[PDB]
Amino acid sequence: PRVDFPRSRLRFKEKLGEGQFGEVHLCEVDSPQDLVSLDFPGHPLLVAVKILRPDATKNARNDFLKEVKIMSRLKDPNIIRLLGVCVQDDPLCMITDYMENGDLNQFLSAHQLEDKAAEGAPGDPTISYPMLLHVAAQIASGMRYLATLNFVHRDLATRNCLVGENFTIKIADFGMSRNLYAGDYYRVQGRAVLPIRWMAWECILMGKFTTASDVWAFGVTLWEVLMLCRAQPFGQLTDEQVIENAGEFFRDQGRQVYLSRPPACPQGLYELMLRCWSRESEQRPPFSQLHRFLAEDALNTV
Ligand SMILES: O=C(Cc1cccc(C#Cc2cccnc2)c1)Nc1cccc(C(F)(F)F)c1
Repeated sequence: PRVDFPRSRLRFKEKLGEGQFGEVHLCEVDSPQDLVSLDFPGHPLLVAVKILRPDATKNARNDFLKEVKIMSRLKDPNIIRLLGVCVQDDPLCMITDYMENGDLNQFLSAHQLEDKAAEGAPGDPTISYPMLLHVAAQIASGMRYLATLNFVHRDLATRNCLVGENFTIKIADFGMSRNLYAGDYYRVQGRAVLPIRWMAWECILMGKFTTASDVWAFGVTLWEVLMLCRAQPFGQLTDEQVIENAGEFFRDQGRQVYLSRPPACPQGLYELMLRCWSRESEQRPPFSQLHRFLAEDALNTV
């Protein structure tokens, strides 16, 4: 915010990822204790530091400074936060918590649903159905916070969520240029890149994102979680078929198709997903209600 983090205290250790106007490195802080405040909570402390890419242009710099401004709006346990910045002079940095379990798509991909609940040792690559709910509830809480600020994410998906120790989830936004998730985006020259498989029908037709389209994307993201990210949404359809599907929602003649129920997903939970994909934006559930259902109702056996 007002005072720059001491850049001299960072020791860079490895690359975590690379985006459109910046890249993220793991760093160590030699003495973490004397930097502590309310904005700044083995023996070395690890942080993740985003910096400008080496091919940095004036345009990338501008995008970096705006990113700092945008992220400064956001303070919530389940939204990524800036511990510190270096923007008074070069090189420019954004410092955040190191989330050691990486993005949620890669994390869930490496796990399997538990055969029998709580029968395994710590560390085994298994995850329980209640943990999936807990993961989902956290994303919903993060989205509830964003909705109160009238802040529209525009690209919610597991690939933009981070996983910390003890399964804390934080929503982030890594942009749309990563090689790893290129199949998730539909590109046309001179047009905005679009994650159509997560997009409400009205966005595909009008390109207008709202809190209600964020709810639709949360429905798809929840589907991802319950699939343990084993398949792409609408995976057996082409991009063009997925775009045509939005036209079918528009004409409203009952020919639109939906994501199928995941194996780990009970029918009651799947009805919630379907409500997120309601044709009319007003009928999609608010995040406060999505969170309530995921934190509580979903624990019912009746
Ligand atoms: O998330 C970003 C980009 C960004 C910036 C600084 C650090 C990191 C990281 C990291 C990392 C990676 C692996 C392990 N641990 C940490 C990511 N921007 C952004 C822009 C607008 C809105 C939002 C939000 F909050 F609404 F989602 C987020």
